[PDB]
Amino acid sequence: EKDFLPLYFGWFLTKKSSETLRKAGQVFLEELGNHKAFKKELRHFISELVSYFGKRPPGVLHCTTKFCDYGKAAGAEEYAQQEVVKRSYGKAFKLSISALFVTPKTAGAQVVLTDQELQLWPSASEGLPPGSRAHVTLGCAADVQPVQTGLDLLDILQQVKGGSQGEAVGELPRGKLYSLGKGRWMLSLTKKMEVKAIFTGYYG
Amino acid sequence: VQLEESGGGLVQPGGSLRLSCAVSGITLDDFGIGWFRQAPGKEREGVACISPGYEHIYYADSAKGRFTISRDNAKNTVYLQMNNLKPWDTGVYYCAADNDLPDRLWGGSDWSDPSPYDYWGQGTQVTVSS
Ligand SMILES: [Ca+2]
Ligand SMILES: [Ca+2]
Repeated sequence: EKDFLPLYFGWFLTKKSSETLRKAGQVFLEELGNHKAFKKELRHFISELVSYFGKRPPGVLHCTTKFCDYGKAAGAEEYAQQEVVKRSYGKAFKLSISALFVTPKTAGAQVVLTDQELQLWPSASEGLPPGSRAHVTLGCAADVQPVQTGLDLLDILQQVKGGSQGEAVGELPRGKLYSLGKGRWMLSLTKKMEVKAIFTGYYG
Repeated sequence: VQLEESGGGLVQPGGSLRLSCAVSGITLDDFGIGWFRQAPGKEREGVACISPGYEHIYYADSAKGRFTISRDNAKNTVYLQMNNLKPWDTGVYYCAADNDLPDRLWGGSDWSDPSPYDYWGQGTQVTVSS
């Protein structure tokens, strides 16, 4: 029922998985801030990356599906009355991590959803396949709010799909690093990172 | 539970105004505050926001550098310093309080969406002549 809804739904990574992903994120920043291919393109990133993305989530990482504001968000009730939503509540999932991105605003991870997980998914509003926004925020610039992460990921996918993917500029240990221009960086993983999580609601 | 704005009125272009809300029955340690503007016929559009986590102070691109939001938690009053004001800022500036700041930021909500807020002030009328 509407009034019992959560603030939002999502895949909340397990402690072990959350920490794995948190670790892997900081390595991408440690290795990105020191990659010469990035040090030249600092004019288009700014006027140490871990510190730049100093606003990090304070608990476990999670992949948001539907912001609900306790039933009073747009479409909140309808998402909740879906048979997949009320049945997969409290069930455990295995998300795939596709790439890790870095813009001058936010740093995050991209999620590729299985057809079954996509049943839980509710400008960039156009052209791309569903669930393309699916992510995990790993950091934010001091003055940037986290919802920005979803739109940068879409901005990158409108680019790679656009053809402006741009050839490889750097080889990292976990995958090849690409540079899409306006301070946007992407690490496409040689082996996708499988991360465990639970589908549930966030309360207070 | 009361948010009373104040400090609005007339000002010429380029002038400055400092709005103030006296939050009551709620505390700025638990609630983030959004300052909103409602101009004639437009919809409520967020100008600035301060959450209790202190690293969450945001500004709308229009007022990113002209305005400054702050709090004196001792006086549980929030402030909005507006510099180099233009007629396009004319509007009613309302003050909103939301206990899910910053939590919702990390779960798909935008600070400037006014729907998630929980309590709204009465609005102080601001007007930049011409
Ligand atoms: Ca709170
Ligand atoms: Ca709320």
